[PDB]
Amino acid sequence: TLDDHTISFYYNWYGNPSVDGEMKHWMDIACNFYPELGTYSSNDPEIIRKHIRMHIKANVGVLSVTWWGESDYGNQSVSLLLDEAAKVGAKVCFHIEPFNGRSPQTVRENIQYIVDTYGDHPAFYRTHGKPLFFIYDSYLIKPAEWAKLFAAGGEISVRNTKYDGLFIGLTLKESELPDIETACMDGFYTYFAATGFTNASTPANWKSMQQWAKAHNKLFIPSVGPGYIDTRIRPWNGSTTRDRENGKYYDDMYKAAIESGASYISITSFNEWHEGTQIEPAVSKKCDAFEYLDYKPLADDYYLIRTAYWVDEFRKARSA
Repeated sequence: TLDDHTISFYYNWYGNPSVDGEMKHWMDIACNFYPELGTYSSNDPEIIRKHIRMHIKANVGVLSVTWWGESDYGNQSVSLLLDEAAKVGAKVCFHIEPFNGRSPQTVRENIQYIVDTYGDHPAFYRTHGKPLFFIYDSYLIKPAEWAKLFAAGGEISVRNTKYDGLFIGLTLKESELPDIETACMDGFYTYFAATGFTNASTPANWKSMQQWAKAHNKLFIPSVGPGYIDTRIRPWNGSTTRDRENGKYYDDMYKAAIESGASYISITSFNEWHEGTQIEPAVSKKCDAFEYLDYKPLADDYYLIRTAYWVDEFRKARSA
């Protein structure tokens, strides 16, 4: 019971002295919550076995792994990830991030690497026969220049080739949806876990957005989160803070996603700890210079268990 239309955003940039030879991303760490798995490595099969089992518990069938271009080719954590996922039926797609000199041409090279290296893997994600890529801060590149990658006529088109797929742009506001169409992107997402951080990430606008997507034959994939806090790494950013409200925040935002009519839902995040959007189990932790936020009075794995509640509601409503 892993839903193949529910996708988590997954980060694999964690490391530690034990596995990797030094702390990575974690640095008394760089987040407001402390993980059950501790300051873990993304290159630890026993972490990755667990992360996959946690996706089992959440009923989530697709992981979207942060991807930084060339520097990430032949990355250890991705192999381990795919292999673990393949054991249980979970799937991996890629979240193409604003890496150095990202261009429609270097986005193409990255697509080719991913299909050639992972394309054949049993856990590599296809939906209606096509791989699926999430493009963060895609708006950094002009729509007209994307069309050279994503239009049928484009000069470096991937359409009609073995690198064709479903390509999903980040939208900031509703009024900019036509940029999606110019770009010849197969759809759009919203990413941000914080309600009203952007106009596209305000849940009231979602019904209108899904309507637009269907009239334009596009996929809307709203992003749902359980809360948001990044004040340990951004003391100034208190304005983007959203309280978990004992689950209520997660429930209002996921229901909004399902009522929208979207056929795909994305979750920000499984494990963006820096931003406090993770559904990954967190424990209570005190320590000298800072008391962490936790899920209390809720269980450590509440957010995984409540995601299964919502996946089900999502699957039921899709089935009608």
